[PDB]
Amino acid sequence: YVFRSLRTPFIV
Amino acid sequence: QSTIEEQAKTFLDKFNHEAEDLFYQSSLASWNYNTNITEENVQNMNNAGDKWSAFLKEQSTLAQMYPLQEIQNLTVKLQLQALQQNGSSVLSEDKSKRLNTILNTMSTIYSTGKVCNPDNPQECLLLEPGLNEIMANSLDYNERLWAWESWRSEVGKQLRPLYEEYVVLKNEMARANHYEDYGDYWRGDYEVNGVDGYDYSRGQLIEDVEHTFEEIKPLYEHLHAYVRAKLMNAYPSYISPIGCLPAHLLGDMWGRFWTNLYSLTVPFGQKPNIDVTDAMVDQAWDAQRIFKEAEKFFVSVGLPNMTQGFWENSMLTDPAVCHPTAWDLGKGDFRILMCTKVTMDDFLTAHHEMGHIQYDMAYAAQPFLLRNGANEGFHEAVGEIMSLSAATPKHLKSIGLLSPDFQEDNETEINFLLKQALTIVGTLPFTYMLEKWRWMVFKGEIPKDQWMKKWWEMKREIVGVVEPVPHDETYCDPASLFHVSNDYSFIRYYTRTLYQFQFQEALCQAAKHEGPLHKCDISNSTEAGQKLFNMLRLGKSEPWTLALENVVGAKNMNVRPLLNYFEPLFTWLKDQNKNSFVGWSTDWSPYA
Ligand SMILES: *[C@@H]1O[C@H](CO)[C@@H](O)[C@H](O)[C@H]1NC(C)=O
Ligand SMILES: *[C@@H]1O[C@H](CO)[C@@H](O)[C@H](O)[C@H]1NC(C)=O
Ligand SMILES: *[C@@H]1O[C@H](CO)[C@@H](O)[C@H](O)[C@H]1NC(C)=O
Ligand SMILES: [Cl-]
Ligand SMILES: [Zn+2]
Repeated sequence: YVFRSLRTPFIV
Repeated sequence: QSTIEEQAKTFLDKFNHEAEDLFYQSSLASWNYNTNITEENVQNMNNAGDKWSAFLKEQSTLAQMYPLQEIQNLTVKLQLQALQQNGSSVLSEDKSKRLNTILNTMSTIYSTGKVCNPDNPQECLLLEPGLNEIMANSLDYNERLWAWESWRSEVGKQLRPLYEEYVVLKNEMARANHYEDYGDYWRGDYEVNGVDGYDYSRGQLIEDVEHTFEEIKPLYEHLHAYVRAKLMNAYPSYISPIGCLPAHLLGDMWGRFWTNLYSLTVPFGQKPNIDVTDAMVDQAWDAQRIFKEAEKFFVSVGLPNMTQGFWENSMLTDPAVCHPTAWDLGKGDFRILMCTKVTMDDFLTAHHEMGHIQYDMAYAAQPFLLRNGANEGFHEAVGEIMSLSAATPKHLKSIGLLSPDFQEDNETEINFLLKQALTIVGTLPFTYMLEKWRWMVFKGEIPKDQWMKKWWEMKREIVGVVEPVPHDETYCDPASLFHVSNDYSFIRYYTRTLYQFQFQEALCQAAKHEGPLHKCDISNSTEAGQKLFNMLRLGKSEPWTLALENVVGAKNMNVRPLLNYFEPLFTWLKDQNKNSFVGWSTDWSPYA
């Protein structure tokens, strides 16, 4: 997953 | 404006275009994997997701060239602030490597946790499905105790020394980012500065959570007393009529929700729950019909149809990962991924996921980083109120899933509100007390030698729940919950819950609804859709306090609408409890 966030922009 | 502000505006303009292109490409790879799981795509998506994570680091460095003190435009300040965050970069390379190792090890200890038969050490149970099935369905006091204790002994004890160093390293990181501690850092999601009349400090969240919880106590004490009397029939001789509920008897591994206590506490067990699953299969409903009805509901309040790309691109049936998810890729591309089934649940879930899409569409014109919920609780609250309206008998009649002559009797209404309260109200003391413990730990107010002592003093006092066996400081019971061992803030489940009933009550007043709040359906109300849309289109370009005021007319979290929703149940519970004790003594325990 990818997000419009700087803290958690990426999760696999 | 000034030269620094002009250069910041130019930088952000280029950031927003570069971010749109790379986010679209990156999230386009996420859609490929989640809809076509292959070995190649796991690392192929990692190739796209790693490219995205590094871009934000380089853009963060570029953002630091513009001092925030020089920017006067608030919309530019908001974007620069999100970009200028250092995060774990403030830590030395050794401490970052240590923290990341601790984080990965806690996560792995949790997700590989298992307990084994002491008489047959090769027969073991995982949390899902093994231990969760026991915690939900077992009526054997000792089997429930064994699963509850074994999980905390095998998993929690492993996490205890890791969690201690996690607290140290997280506090050092937060202090170096000019916060008081890691809890103060998390409370920054609600912080608002520089907007007169809408500001909100990080400490104010503690006071507003504590004040609204005060007003929840009567309803929760009455729910607790009703459940406790019913649980005495389910587990005879094990529950005190004046004491806390034993922690292992609450229907899941922690008592996070009381949902699975329903069949043990149902007020009128002969009245079955309203279920339109059979009526849907009879009328030959498919997944296409479900989302079309969901789209009709949103159109009915003045929100737009779904897009042509939505129907073309969305995967609405299992041909993948089957989590109901809403996708906002940018460039006008919106999708839903859901392995839909012809059940009442998936009909309700589809309304929930399209609520996410309606929120996403409404703020699509905002700058990149402002295309988000107003705070961490907003997005799920928007989805939840869609299921509230769609599940009412009122609404189910209008779409022809209930007979036109269907009248819901008052015993079926009480059953539904009690089932709602076991999930929605039961989790609020749990959620506030867990986060309060973490907040106090991060603050240094609970010494390590009292971590578990205070955890269970607070469980008894705030939650009315007691440990069935004593736990010394080798345990780390908080870390035995996923959110704690995996480093996720928890108060969002409290604020989101209060927000959703604030939203619904305001929308139902705008629709001029008659009768109990829980029977409201906002369908065919353009005034409610306009009230909601006035907040949806803001994204997070405005203070969350202002976005809340756009819906409900007040600036702050308020629990009175939730209390109104449950007022018919509250009245019924007070009458049920007229010969029971209401509240609990923290002195009783199953073992002492
Ligand atoms: C801030 O800049 C945006 C353009 O990036 C502009 O539309 C907005 O009006 C500016 N702020 C104010 C208060 O005018
Ligand atoms: C990030 O760290 C650098 C170097 O320590 C510092 O100059 C800058 O002010 C920090 N940014 C923020 C937002 O704290
Ligand atoms: C909304 O209005 C339409 C048109 O009159 C009607 O067919 C539908 O049943 C209404 N739905 C509700 C929930 O009132
Ligand atoms: Cl616990
Ligand atoms: Zn959701």
